[PDB]
Amino acid sequence: KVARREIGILTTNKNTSRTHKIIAPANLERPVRYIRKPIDYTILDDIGHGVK
Amino acid sequence: FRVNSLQERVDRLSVSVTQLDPKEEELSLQDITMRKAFRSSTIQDQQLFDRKTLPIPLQETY
Repeated sequence: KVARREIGILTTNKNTSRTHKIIAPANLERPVRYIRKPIDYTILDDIGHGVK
Repeated sequence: FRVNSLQERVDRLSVSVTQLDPKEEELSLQDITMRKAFRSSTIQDQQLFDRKTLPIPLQETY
């Protein structure tokens, strides 16, 4: 115990951890279906000083 | 005799060791500089046949 106390002074925690190579997200991205919708020139009207 | 002398010597050493504290025990280099190294007994028996070792019975026959 005396010997270990003497060398303990010269030590500090070696912050090492262990994880997985790949960690998937909790919720995988949902496949969004394609739906055709016409060009709309009003979608920016509420951004900044818009003009209706 | 020796047994009793040793037993009491063992008993109080068993107590001294209890009081040992690693947290406070400090080491000094004066043991290596100012204090002799431990030496175990080096007694060797010799001249086993001096007249003084002659058993009484044989002494009387002598």
